[PDB]
Amino acid sequence: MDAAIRGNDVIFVLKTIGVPSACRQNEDPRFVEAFKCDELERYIDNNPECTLFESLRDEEAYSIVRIFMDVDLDACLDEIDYLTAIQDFIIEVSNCVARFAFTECGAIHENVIKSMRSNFSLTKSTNRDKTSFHIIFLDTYTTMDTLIAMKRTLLELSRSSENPLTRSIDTAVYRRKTTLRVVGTRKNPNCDTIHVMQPPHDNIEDYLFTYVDMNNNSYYFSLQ
Ligand SMILES: [Mg+2]
Ligand SMILES: [Mg+2]
Repeated sequence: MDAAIRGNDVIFVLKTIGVPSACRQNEDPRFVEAFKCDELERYIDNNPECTLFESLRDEEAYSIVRIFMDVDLDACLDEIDYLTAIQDFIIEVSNCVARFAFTECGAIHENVIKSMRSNFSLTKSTNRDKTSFHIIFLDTYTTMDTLIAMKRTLLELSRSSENPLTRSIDTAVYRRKTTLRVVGTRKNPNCDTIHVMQPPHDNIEDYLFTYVDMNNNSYYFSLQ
């Protein structure tokens, strides 16, 4: 933990793709709402058609986030290839982030490796025609500007890798005002596929990239 780094338990969600700036700013409940996690879980239960997108509420004021990736393989994998690819993916992505943190962020390389590999949540999209998931490194924190600075590094990783999952990292998600679709909710009123939670993580806070509650196991770094 660190005095200079405070947490966040207020989750800001957009209720559709492409919300105006004016509607985010005025927080029109038709388009956006801030929730505690228990409120968010209840809202999802009570709104079975919802399409929810987590976003930083005021990233000029506060932009601490968990490292996350949106993996977009528009192809099907054999089950065993997928399991092997996930494990190799974790190694490749953690090595890549740890090197960037070490050289660009004054970070402790082994703490990035350990925090990333030891605890992460995985979703699985129900679309069986592809291999889509979101990953949250629950205990590895940074700033959104650091993720933006790391965008080309991840792009180059996705180009050099032989791993089909690493190759499918969607680096366009690292940008200002970005969104991550909330697990269990739909993308749009016309597509009914969802991401489901995966063991061993079954609480919604484990699937949110703006939920920040560090403990001494947590590790934080940012651009130096
Ligand atoms: Mg995706
Ligand atoms: Mg994507």
